Formats: sequence, C-alpha cells, structure tokens
Amino acid sequence: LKDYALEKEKVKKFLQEFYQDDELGKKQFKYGNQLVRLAHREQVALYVDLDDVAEDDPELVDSICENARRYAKLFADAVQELLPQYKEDVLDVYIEHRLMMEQPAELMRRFELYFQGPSSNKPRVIREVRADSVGKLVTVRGIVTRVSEVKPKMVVATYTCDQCGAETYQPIQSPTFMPLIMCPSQECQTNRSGGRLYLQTRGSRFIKFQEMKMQEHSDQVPVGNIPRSITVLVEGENTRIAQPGDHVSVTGIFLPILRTGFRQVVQGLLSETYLEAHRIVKMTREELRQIAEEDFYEKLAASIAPEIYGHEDVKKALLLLLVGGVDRGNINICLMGDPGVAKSQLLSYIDRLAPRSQYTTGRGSSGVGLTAAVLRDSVSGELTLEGGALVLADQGVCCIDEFDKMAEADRTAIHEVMEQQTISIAKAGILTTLNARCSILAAANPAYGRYNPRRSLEQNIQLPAALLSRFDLLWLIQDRPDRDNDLRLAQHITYVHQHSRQPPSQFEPLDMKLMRRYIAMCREKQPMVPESLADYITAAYVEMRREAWASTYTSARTLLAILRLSTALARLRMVDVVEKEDVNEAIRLMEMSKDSLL
Amino acid sequence: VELREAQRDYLDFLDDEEDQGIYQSKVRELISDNQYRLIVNVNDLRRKNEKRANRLLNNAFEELVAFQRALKDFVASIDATYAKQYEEFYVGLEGSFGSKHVSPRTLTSCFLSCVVCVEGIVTKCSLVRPKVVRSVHYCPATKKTIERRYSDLTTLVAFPSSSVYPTKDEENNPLETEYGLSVYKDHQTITIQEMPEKAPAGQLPRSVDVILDDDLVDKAKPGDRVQVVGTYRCLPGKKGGYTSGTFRTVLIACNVKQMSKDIAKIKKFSKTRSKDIFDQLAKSLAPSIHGHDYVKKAILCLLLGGVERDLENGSHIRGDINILLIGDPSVAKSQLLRYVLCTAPRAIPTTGRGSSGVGLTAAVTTDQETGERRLEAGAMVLADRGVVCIDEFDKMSDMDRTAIHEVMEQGRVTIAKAGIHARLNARCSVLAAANPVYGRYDQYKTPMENIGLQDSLLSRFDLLFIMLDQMDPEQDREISDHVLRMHRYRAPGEQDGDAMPLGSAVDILATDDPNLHGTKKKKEKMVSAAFMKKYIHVAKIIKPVLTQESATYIAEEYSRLRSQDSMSSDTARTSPVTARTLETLIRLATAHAKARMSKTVDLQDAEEAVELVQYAYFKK
Amino acid sequence: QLYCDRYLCDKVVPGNRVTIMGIYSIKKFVGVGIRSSYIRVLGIQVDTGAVSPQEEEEFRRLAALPNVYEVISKSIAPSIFGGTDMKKAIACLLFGGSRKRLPDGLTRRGDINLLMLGDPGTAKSQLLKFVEKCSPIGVYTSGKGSSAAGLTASVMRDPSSRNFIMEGGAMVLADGGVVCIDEFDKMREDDRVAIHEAMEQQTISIAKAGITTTLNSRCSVLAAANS
DNA sequence: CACACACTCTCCAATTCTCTAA
DNA sequence: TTAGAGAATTGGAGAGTGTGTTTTTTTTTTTT
Ligand SMILES: Nc1ncnc2c1ncn2[C@@H]1O[C@H](COP(=O)(O)OP(=O)(O)NP(=O)(O)O)[C@@H](O)[C@H]1O
Ligand SMILES: Nc1ncnc2c1ncn2[C@@H]1O[C@H](COP(=O)(O)OP(=O)(O)NP(=O)(O)O)[C@@H](O)[C@H]1O
Ligand SMILES: [Mg+2]
Ligand SMILES: [Mg+2]
Ligand SMILES: [Zn+2]
Repeated sequence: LKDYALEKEKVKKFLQEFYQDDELGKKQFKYGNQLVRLAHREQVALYVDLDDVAEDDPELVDSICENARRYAKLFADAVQELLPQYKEDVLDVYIEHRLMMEQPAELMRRFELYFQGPSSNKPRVIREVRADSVGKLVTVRGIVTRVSEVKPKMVVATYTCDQCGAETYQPIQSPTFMPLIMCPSQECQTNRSGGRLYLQTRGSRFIKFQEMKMQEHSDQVPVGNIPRSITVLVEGENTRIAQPGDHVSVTGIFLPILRTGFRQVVQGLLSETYLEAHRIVKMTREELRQIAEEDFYEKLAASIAPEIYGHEDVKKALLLLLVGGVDRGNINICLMGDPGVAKSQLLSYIDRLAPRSQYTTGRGSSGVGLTAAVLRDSVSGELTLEGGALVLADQGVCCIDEFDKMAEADRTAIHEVMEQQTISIAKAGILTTLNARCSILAAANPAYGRYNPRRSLEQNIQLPAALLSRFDLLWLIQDRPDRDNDLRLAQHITYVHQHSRQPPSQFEPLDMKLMRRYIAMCREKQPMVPESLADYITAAYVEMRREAWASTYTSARTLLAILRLSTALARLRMVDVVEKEDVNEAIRLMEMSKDSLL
Repeated sequence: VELREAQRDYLDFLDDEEDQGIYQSKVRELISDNQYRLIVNVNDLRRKNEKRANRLLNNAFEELVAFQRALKDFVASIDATYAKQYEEFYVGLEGSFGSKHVSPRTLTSCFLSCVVCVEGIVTKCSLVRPKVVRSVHYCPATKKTIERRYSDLTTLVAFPSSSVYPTKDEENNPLETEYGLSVYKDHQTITIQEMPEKAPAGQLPRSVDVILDDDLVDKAKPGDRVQVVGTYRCLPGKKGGYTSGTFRTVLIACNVKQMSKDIAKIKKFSKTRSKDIFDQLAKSLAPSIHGHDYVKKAILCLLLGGVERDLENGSHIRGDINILLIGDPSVAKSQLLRYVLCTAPRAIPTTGRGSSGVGLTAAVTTDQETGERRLEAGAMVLADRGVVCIDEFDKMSDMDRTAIHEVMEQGRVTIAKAGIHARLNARCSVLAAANPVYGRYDQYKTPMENIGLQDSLLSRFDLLFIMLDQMDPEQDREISDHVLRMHRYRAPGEQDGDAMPLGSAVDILATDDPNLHGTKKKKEKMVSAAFMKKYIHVAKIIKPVLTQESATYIAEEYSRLRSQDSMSSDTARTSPVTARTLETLIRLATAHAKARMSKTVDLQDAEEAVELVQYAYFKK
Repeated sequence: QLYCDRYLCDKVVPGNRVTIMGIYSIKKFVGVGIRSSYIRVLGIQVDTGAVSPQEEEEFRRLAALPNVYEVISKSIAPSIFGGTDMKKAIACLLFGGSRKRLPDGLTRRGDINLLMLGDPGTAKSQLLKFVEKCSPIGVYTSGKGSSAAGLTASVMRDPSSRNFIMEGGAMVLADGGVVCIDEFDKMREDDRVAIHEAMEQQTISIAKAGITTTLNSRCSVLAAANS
C-alpha cells in the first residue's frame, strides 16, 4: 500500500532540495531553476531524471517504475503546487481573466512533466515488453516505421452557456468523450432555462499529439519470426523528435488501449496496447590544412574504397559525382560489368560513404520500388505514402544494381527523374507529385555472359538509348585473369576473412566524416565559367566530336557533360571560377571512359 | 466443496522431502530460477497415486485447480514471500498419458475436459496481447483502493466476468485504474495442424486451435513440430438469448515441447578415432543413393556451412552455401533433396511449379483473433538459419525467382505491404534441383544453353553440378545392384509379407523412450543416420578460423584457377571463376574444418575444398 | 447439405458415392419467408473396406487358383476385343507394387504409371473409363479440361473466414487410387509440368499465400494420348 | 456491450367547475 | 352583479422497459 499524500510531499522535498553541481561546481539547484522557468512560462516541459531521484530514495524510483502513471500525476501536482513559490498568448489571456473572476486545475496547468528513465533499466527490444510490464516505465529501442502529422488533442474542453453566461469545464482522459449539450449550472437547471453549451476552442486547453509506430531492429529478431511493432503515442514537446526510418530509444509507460462500446464486448478481457512516450532519444583547421595539401584530390581518390585496386580515374569520377556540378548539376554515371566483377562492392562503398543514399536492385523487388508506395495499416485503415528508393535518396545518390533488369515502369520512372526530378504516385485513386533529385549510380550486366567489345553497348546491355545516354560517364568494368593481381586480390580477401578487417595498405584512408565535411564545404562553392574557358570548351568539344564521328553517342549533352564535370572539379578545387585543368580533366575522363568501353 | 481432498492428495505428492525429494527439489529449482509453473511428470504421479493420476487425466479442470492450489500452498511453505510475488503458480504435465495421446484428427469431441497431448506442426500464431486477470483501482474522493478479479471461458474456473472497469462510481465516487498495481498475463493463440504424411488417403490435414498463456507464448512459431499438453474445452457461441449447439473447441495448453529440436565428448573422441571423418560422413550421407560422391560432399558442406562474417566497416559476408544440381531424368536429384529434408533441422520443401513469390517470402493475412492483417512468413523466412530445397527449379516463373535473388544475395527479403515495411531475415542455404533445357542434357550444346537459367542467377550459387545418365555398363551394374538390394530390403520389425501401413499416430510419451556404425556391412564402416544428425547438430557450432598456410594455399590455387581461365575453353566452362568462387572456396574450407571439428581451417581443409571446386567447375 | 451426427462422422469422405437416409428439414438458423433446407442424416450406405470372412475366403480362393492372372486380364474391360497385353498392364497398374520406406527414411513409390499413346478409335478412352469404374479409388479427368491447380491442389480464400485454405485437386482426390487423364497430349506444357512431383515423389509441395505444406499424392497415373 | 429509438406507465400539477363574499 | 377560494378532471414530463448496433490465387480472353 501507499500514502500518496506523503509521496507527494517527498516529491516536493526532492524538487526543492536536489542539486547536482552543474556548470563545473556551481552547486545549481537544477529543478529549482527549471521551476522558476516553468513559473515564468519560459519553459513548458520538465524532464525529471529518476537517476537523480535514485540518489536520495531508491524506493521512490522503484515505486515510480512500478506505477508510473500515478507518479506522473503526483509529480505534476507537486510541481503545480510549488510553482507559486518560484514565481518571483491566447490561453494566458484566458487564465488571466479567470483569475480576475476569482478575484479546473488541469486547464490552468500550462506545463508538462516526463520521466527520463533510470540507467539501471536495460533498454528492451519490443518483443521483450511482456504483459507483466503493463503500467510500468520501460525503455524500448526500435526503428520508427511511420509517424503521423501533429494533431490537436483535447485535454480540458471549455464551454460557455448562452443563457447564464457561465463557463463550464470538462477534463478529458479517454481517447473518446461525450461533448456536453445542456447547461449543468443550477441557475439554468432550477430556472428550467433551456440553456445550452457551446465549445470555445479558443479558451480550451489542447496539446500537441502525434501517433507513431516503432518496429524491431532486423538484426535483433529471433530467427523464424516477423519483426514486432508497438504503437507509440507522443504528446507535447516530445512530438516532432522522431521521423520515419530513424533509430530511437523511447522511455514510456506500456499501457492498454481501453476502447469504447462495441469493441469492448468483441475483444473481451484482451486489449491492444500503446507506449505513452515520456522521453525520446535518438541513436577543424588542422584537418583543413590536411585538405590544403595539393595531394588531396588523389588522397581522396585513394581513400575511396582501398578494398578495390585500380580504376583510379573511375574513383575520381565517383568523387565528382558526390561533388556535383553547378546548379541539372547531378553527375549521373553508369558502370557496366559482368556479375561478381567487384561492381556491386564499389556501389556498396558509395552507398556507405554518402550522407543521403539508397542501394537497390533494378528488378522486381517485393519491397517498396524505386517509386514510393501506399501502405494501408488496416487496424486504422488509413492509406499513407511511404519510402521509394529515389525519394529516400532525394538530395543525394541512388545506387541501382542490375539496371538492365528494370521493369518498364521503373525505366519510365527513372526517365521522369532524369527529365524533371519528380515522380507521380496515387494514394487512393487521386494522385500527387513526389520529389526526388537524386543522382543515379547505375550498375548493369551484359544480356548474356561476359562482355564482348565487338558488340556496341546498347545492343549488348539491352537498354534504350533514351535512358543510356542520360549518364554523363559510361564505364565498362571488364574482368579478365591476371596472375599477380589475382593473387593480391586473394590475399586481401583471405585477410578479410581471417581478421574481419582490411589489411594495412601502406597508407591511411581519410576519415569518412572528414571526407563528408570536405565535400560539404566543397558543394557550398558556386563556380562560374569565363569566356576564354568557354572558347576552350568549344575547341575541345568540336575536336572530341571529330574523334567520336570517326569512331555516335556525342551531342550537345556532351558539351553540357564536360561543363558539368569541369564545374565539379572547380568545386573540388574549392574556387569560384573554373580553370584549364578542369576542362582537361573532364575531357580526359570522358575520353578514357570511352576507352574503357572500347 | 469436495476438492480439498484432491488438494490434500496433490500437496502430499509434492512434499517429496520424506522419500526421494524429486519434486521439492523441482519446486526449489523453480524458486531459484524465478519461474512460476512446475513441470510435473504424470508417470511419477502414477507411481505414487494411480487413482489421482487417472482422475487428473479424466477430470482435468477441477483436478488442475486443485493441483495449482496445492502447488501454491507448497511454494508458500518453502518461501512465503515468493509465493506472494506471483498471482498463481501453474502446473504443466509431461510423461505418458495413455490413450490421450492424439493428433488433431483423432482429437474428437469425447476428449472434452480431459488432459490430451497433441502432436502436430504449427501453421500460424496470433500476436501476443495482454489479458487482465485482476485490476486495482483507487478512489481519490475516499483515499481507498479496491480490486476486481477477471475470468472468462478460457480460464479454468471459466466464469465470464464483465469486461469493463468500475469507472465513475464506487461509493458513488469516481475511481481510476492503477495499471501498475494491476496484473496482466500474456495471451496467444496458435493453430496445430496434423502431420501431412499421416492423413488418411485423400483427406487434407486437419487442425485444432490452441491457447497459450503466461510463459508459454514464446515457445512455438510456424513450422515447428511440437507436442502440446493441455485441456480440451468447448466455447459456447451464444448470440444472446439464443444459440445453436455448434460450439468451437480449443486446447488450453499447460505445457509445450519442441519435439524435433533436441554427449559432445564422444563426438570429440570420434573425430580423433576416425581418419578423415568428412569422407566417412559423406559416404554415409544418403545410403540409399549410390555414387555421386562429390555431390554428397558438397551437400555435407551445405549442411555444415561456413561462418558468417561481420566486418568492422559494418558489412557482412554471407556464410551459407548454395548448391544447384542440374541433370538428366532419373539421376536421384529429387531423392537427394528428400534426404536433406529428412536429415537437416528446419529444412523447408518447395517445388518450382507449386510455389509463388508471395508464398516463398511473406503474405498479408487477417488474424481472426482481432481482424487486423499481418505478415505470415513464407518458405525462405521459415527456413531462416536452415535449408530450403527447391525441386523443378527450372520450372519457376521469372517473377518468382526475383524473390529468390534477394534471399540468396543478401540473406534477407524486403517487404512493403499492409502497414509494414520491413527487411525479414531469410538466412538460408538453397539446395536447388533442375533439369537442363530440352529435358535431357545435350552434349552437342554449350553448358550455357543446356542451362536455361540466367548468368546473373547462376552467379549466386556456390557450386553448380552437372550430373548425367551416362549408360556405362559397369556403372549401370553397380547402380542396378544397389537399387535392387534396396528394393529387396525389409525392416526387422515387419513381417515377411507385410504391406507397410498408411500413416497413423504412434507416439505415446512426451519424451523418447529408447534413451555408431551400421552393423550389416564390412566396407568402410558406414555411419548411422541418428549419429549423423547429432554430429551435424554439434559440428555446425564449432566456428573455425583461417590459418596462414591454408589462406596462402587457397590464394595460390585460386590464382591458378583464374589464370587457367585465360586458356580454358569458353564453349565448355561450367561457370566463370571470380571473387565469388573465392568466397565459395573459403566457405567450403570452413565447412570441412567444421566437419573435422578442428577449430582451425588447415591445409587439409583447403585441399579438399579446392578439389571440390575443381570438380564442380571443370568436370561433368 | 447434409448433417452427420456422432458415429456417422468420418464414415464417408469426398469422392465417395452414397445413399443417404435422413430427415429433410429447414436449418432454423432473396426474399422474406424463405428458410434454407438440409438433410439430417441418420443412415449412410456407401454404394461403391471391412470385408466379411466369406468374402475373404472368396478372395483367398481367387488368389490361390493358378490362372488368376489370366482371369483378371480377361475380366478387365471384357467388352473390349483384343489388347490383352495392355489389359495385363492395366491389371498390374490396378494392383500396384509395394511402397517401401528405407533405413535413411527415403520412400519408393509402389504405384505404376501407364501411358497409352497410339492411334484414335482404339478403346484407350474406354479402357480409362473402365479403370475409373473398377479401381477402389478412381478419378477421371480430361487433359484439356484440367489445370495445374485443379490437378494437384488449389489455394483459395475461404469466403466466410478470409483465410486462405487448401483444396484437393484430382491427384489429391485420387490419393490411394488411380488418376485417368484422357486426351493427355492436349494439356499445356506448364500444366503437365505440375504433376512431376506427384507422379514420382507422390507428394504435392505447396508454398503459396503463406500456407506451406506437403500433401500426399500416393496414386497411379493412367494416361491416354494420340500421336 | 453502452449509447440511442420507440413504447408503456406513473404521478405531478395546470386549468377549469362550482360555491362563496364583496 | 362580479370576482376569489376550494375541489375535480386531464395534459404531459419523467422514469422504466424493450430493442438495435487493398491482396492473393486462378481463370479467361485478348493484347502484343
Ligand atoms: N544412383 C542412384 N542410386 C539409387 N537410386 C537411384 C539412383 N539414381 C536414380 N535412382 C532412383 O531413380 C528414381 C528417380 O530419382 P529422382 O531423384 O527423381 O531422379 P532425378 O535426378 O530427380 N530426375 P528428375 O526428377 O526427372 O529430374 C528414384 O527412385 C531413385 O531412387
Ligand atoms: N477393340 C475394341 N473393342 C471394342 N470397342 C472398341 C475397340 N476399339 C475401339 N472401340 C470402340 O471405339 C469407340 C471409341 O473408343 P475410344 O475409347 O475413344 O478409343 P480411343 O483410342 O481412346 N479414341 P481417341 O480418344 O480418338 O484416341 C468406342 O465405342 C469403343 O468401344
Ligand atoms: Mg527427381
Ligand atoms: Mg480419347
Ligand atoms: Zn447556463
């Protein structure tokens, strides 16, 4: 048993008296400071830590963890009773006028309190949240599958009577409630006045509300099982912390959903459950001098996938893909090869390095396609758009394996992306436009066997030229025997299996975070071409077109491609004007990509 | 009123301190392990009290509440505070139940209110949801707390309580629910189906619904072969003021056993006594099938597998081994698949024309316990950390093989259906069997035209074997001799002119009662099937590691194979040697090391693995 | 609709031919004053396995007499002139071999599969129509009238429950008997492919709609086709 | 089932009938 | 003669009772 009044007094004592020596030994009363802020309305949410509560009463922490909703109410009541001690927009105006009438505690309450969970509690998986943990504070990890828009949830409804000019209040707890109709005040009832109640949305307390669904991490599920899911209901300042696809740990109260009416007799003693979220947590000039070393271009190209030898100019092209040209701007590239040629490994490296990216197969996936898809979620039945590799990759790069094996719907979708960088999709017969400006990194196979150079690329790869010409660079990752390189590759693979790590390579790859910083500040530079370099572009382009005509996949898009690549290298040099080396690099990269194809 | 006598009998049975101490020791183990159901053997109950055992098995509900109350009294006497820490202590029954051992077919209506042990295969499971048994409420207007127990037709006492909580009035004051002080129990429903081989003639397999509560909910998933001990009961489906006599029936389970899942010292001695035990195991793999030695070695490698790497960069290297058998009619491909289905744990059968991309991966289905729709696992998800056998693989549709591509490539399958977007684990070895195009293999056509599959798909298999009905007279002599010997065989526990009986239930205890070479023949000391099962079950776990000499030899011989491809005939090469072939070499060497239980991949393992790769790549 | 009670349950299976004695009555839970009707069964008579001792004596005498093979061959399709070796093959098909389970658990089929290719107007279809009648379990199908699902097994959504359920095709309906596939050459190739597992392994492995099982198809395939 | 239609049934009291005083 | 107090008759307000509540497989025709 418990004496909850004494518990409230002990909670008041903790809030008044706790200090933690923050800001390097200033002996701050942290909860007193936050109480001052709440009283002044400069702060709305108060995340009390049960690790702090443990430092003077472990029994109180146990009582909170075992009966969390009760103690949430007790902590809130204690804080509200203590705000005047530390009291040195529209609802504020209404509370002022109601104080004038005095001259509904839940309405006058304009703060919220949450328990930041204790570190002694291990963070569970969703599957480990047993029925014994109902009504108890639990910490749960998972992927955020889906999040609803923030909606207003009525906490305390406020009505006004037409006949007697009196306000009436209706606190709300259940997910459904009966709105009041006829006036209950005695001056209406005794006079039989027939006065009725009008809801005042202006003078009634709402709260931000958001419904999301967590899901098990795939590598923690048992072997033969579907991943489990849990509905998480989020209120107040906890809203908008999460996004779909994010990894989170949620401290909250595991509770049952108490439905009304016909569902009660149908379900019987069983009940659905939700997690009442209390806390959601989410799982350089020396370096610029290193960048300043003029090796940096080749240093980065070496840092790109030391697991793959050779193809260094392809690595340079991939670097320029991540950099992008002047804003168009995406350096789409394609690299064909046989199966197993290390082509997939290279694409996997770009997907891992890039800050925003996706990796998928052109074929036929049972997942969400390259375009987004509309899920149903039939417990609610509300259809919602989700995913899409191109959409998830929007600001970055989308990697497609076996691009040749795409369906015609996928080919038309990529064609639309190449044209205008947006796609069309239907939710419920109606349709919208959905945005995707990702660069495409395409890997494709020969239609049959190992590539034969005697056959042209479109006839061999079996892709339409309308798509295949979109890519700025076309590379052929051909594989043939070579004794010493095969032995080096084998030694690398065997060391990887033997030690689970790449062997030393007689150099140090740059940190991927530092590479990301570098390409970010690089992408923030905005080059422009001068007229002399435009003339140089003209001369180089016409000579290259002579070579292509004498050996035809060269057009105005070729001039635009070399301009894009030269501006990309100008970004790489981190200078706001292009130079002869940029055009030379673009010309040789295109030429030697054709040579690789030849 | 009369159940105090039964409670006295069960308390006397539990107090084993006087004579043997078995069940006082088990209750002590329950207390120490912090569990709250006791596993009782009805054979011991027979030995001490035959009358009470018969009453328990024939009057199950009243006898079980008596037994549970006796258990609560006993655990209170041993440790009172621990007895308060749980609402009630259950009892799960094991042992031999006599005629009550049934299947879902033979579980007729005459078994109602009896303890029955049902053996079958799990087809589906509902999601775990909590169920209220006692709710605690508090009155702020009175500073008083009250409680309400809850029961329904599923509970042993079986009274239906009102579903709703006390709400706005007690003492005509508003109550509110103390969820933390309330107690809830897990609830799950599964469906146990008859074993498919044991159905009579054209009858389809029947099924029975089972209800799991509290700690039983985790102990069964679809595809599991289980024995469930429980009480059989009917649930009246009243409309309210009227009912048809038709009542659905359920089995409230008190105990679940995984009958197919499951000492090592004798294995670790046998690996020393035997010389190159991999060869002996491979020869003894499928005794009924003659020849195909290298294929049997490859299948043993598939069964044992490599070790799956997780790299420091977060990428993973798939450890499973995939085998594709291509060959003529009547060269035992289907029979090798059937042997793997019988010998391996969690091996899923599949045939190309009888399966779909949905059924291979996952299907959206409505859970009738609630009406909400959820994913129901397909073949390759059921086969996770197991094997999937695909016969007539060349007869699949391309859209169906799109599903197989992701499973083989990444060990997962991505799904986006209903409300769920998920990457399901499908980490399984694929053993596929196919005929070449035109039915029979054509010597006058290249292998890439005999093999109708796409090169992209073929790259995903570790080993590809071409096996041909070459009509050599000596090979035919030995094959026909073996076949006729097999057809002449009759079992010792069978009369001289018997036709074998069609299937019927023959398991009559919850645990197997009769608890390494074949005795008939002299040549090479063939290993028995049961010992092979146990040895593979042990040897899969060893996880050996590469050595410098084996790594060097694998790299050197891989370089030789690659450089040999420079002048090898393009018109007749089985499959191009690549880094994928090197991964195959590493996995096969690791599997051989697992077979030896060596803990180090040695030069012997490398030699045998690369010999197998040489045979598979450059021999018909 | 029939209602079987107590010991009448499982006294008959699908595909059997019966005479039903019962009470024609209304179910008693488009139009208004309508009630669905059914027969409350109180007697089942299989019109055509528990033999009498007299019948067993007759069968033992038949097995004992020396020319039983020729007697059976003459008894098969007595209206069909000639074709005596084909009738003998049909006798071997009807009696079938012995199923065997070997020590490693692999099973060998005892059923005999018999194809009759040849010229038209040669009593092949009539021999199939005799075997359907004569076999203890017998199912007659036209190849052109068949489908892969309909031969082996079909997966369909139960209308009253929304679950996917299994339905036995001809090869499941004929389990423990004979399948007579007439005009066998008229099937499409993808449908002839479906019966490969059931002809040899005598099983129908299914992985569709989340239900995954291995039905039994222990049956003999008798097929007829033209050139 | 707990929250709405439709019907019955009960007693309160709203309005008129009758006798009396202004 | 006209208007207010006591008694009689009937309207209806309110309480109680009864009832009502996308996603997979298989086929068929036609589009290429
Ligand atoms: N080497 C062998 N030893 C023993 N039995 C064999 C052998 N080869 C074939 N058989 C028998 O031949 C029959 C057919 O075997 P099966 O596994 O179906 O061959 P298959 O290679 O799969 N041909 P198919 O199914 O037409 O592609 C079985 O009864 C086998 O036991
Ligand atoms: N030897 C025979 N004895 C008796 N009737 C016969 C004989 N041969 C053919 N018939 C008759 O010919 C008719 C056609 O026989 P049928 O069973 O269709 O032979 P079929 O070869 O299967 N025809 P088809 O489907 O074109 O190949 C029937 O009425 C048979 O009884
Ligand atoms: Mg076969
Ligand atoms: Mg015919
Ligand atoms: Zn009012």
